[PDB]
Amino acid sequence: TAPAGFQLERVVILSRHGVRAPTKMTQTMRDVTPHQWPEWPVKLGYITPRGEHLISLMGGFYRERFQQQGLLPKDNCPTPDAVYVWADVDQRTRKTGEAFLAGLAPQCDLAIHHQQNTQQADPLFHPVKAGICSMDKSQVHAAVEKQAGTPIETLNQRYQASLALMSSVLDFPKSPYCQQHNCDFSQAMPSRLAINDDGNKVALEGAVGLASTLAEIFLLEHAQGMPKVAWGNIHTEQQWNSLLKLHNAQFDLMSRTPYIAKHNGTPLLQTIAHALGSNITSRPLPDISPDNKILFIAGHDTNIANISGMLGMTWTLPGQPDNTPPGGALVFERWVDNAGKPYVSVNMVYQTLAQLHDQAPLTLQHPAGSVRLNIPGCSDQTPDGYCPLSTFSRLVSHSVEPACQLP
Repeated sequence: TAPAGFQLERVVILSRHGVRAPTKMTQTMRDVTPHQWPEWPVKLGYITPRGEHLISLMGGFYRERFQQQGLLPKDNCPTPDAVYVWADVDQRTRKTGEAFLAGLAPQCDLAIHHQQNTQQADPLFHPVKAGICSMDKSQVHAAVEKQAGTPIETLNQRYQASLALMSSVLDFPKSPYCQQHNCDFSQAMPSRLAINDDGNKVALEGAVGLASTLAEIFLLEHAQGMPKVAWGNIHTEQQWNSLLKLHNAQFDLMSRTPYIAKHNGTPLLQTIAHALGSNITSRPLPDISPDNKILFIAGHDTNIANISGMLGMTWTLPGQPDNTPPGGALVFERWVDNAGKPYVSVNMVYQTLAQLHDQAPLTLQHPAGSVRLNIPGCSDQTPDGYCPLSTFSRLVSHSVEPACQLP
């Protein structure tokens, strides 16, 4: 528990959506294995009912935690002013918002907020897609190469054992892809950085990008509790970790790389900071009370990775091979000590892979996972993890791209 006299005043939760069906199932994805991909019970890209339940289990945890620390009421529904949800436009994030409220405040008549037009990107989450700002294609190449520490064309050489493992789990040698190109998974698909003319769309092509997607899909199959996960081929924790290493690397390159991170993460970073009490300007969330205690932002793994890259936070998650798992969230807390001095603390809160698979109840006695995070740039951050707000404010204002602020 926190230091003597310390009081939790305000929380900002940046959460990934819950377990979802694969966003897409391409021809390449089908061709790299002779096995058939399992059918999901929802449309591609939608949160599953189980994904919603899992999220509500996390909302239950947050309720108990925020009651303990004095921020929410014991028993009683919270006032509507106390809790606010802003979700991205997608079905998966809106339903994540809704499921959070059902767990945080069961049978309370609360509702989420989101952009009015859901058929257009919300610039808070995707400023680049929404046309707020754009990147330079050449600077993207250099930044990504800098982040990998090596030419991207050689990336697969950093991940030979992981790729080989993905190859056996797929039975890639006996796949259609290989009867159409006659076979090694790494050699067949060298890494490359591809960017469109606009510099508005960037992707890692080749084996590490493809395997990142596949590995996440296997993790989601497990979290969904599907009868067969990767066709029975993942047996050990070591194999999970080795598969998901591809996915975390892909995210580091495509979303943590600071040049990319700041173009995509600036609006959220500014919004978070402002909710925490920074004197920095930010586009207001509609209908939010000055008296708001809990701001829950329902977004994506790319958002968390963006914020991570901007603030330089890294972590690994005990029992959870995905660094940005379904329902995992960055939880920013505003604390004041007894002299009234405000600090920021940041945790990565998540469900372990076993908590997802077992749909485990999350309570103070049987909690969600949680990792206390260092902010390297905050040189006056205390050993117990508090970052003075005045320092946190400066840090943010130096990390943002001014061209990507929401005007």
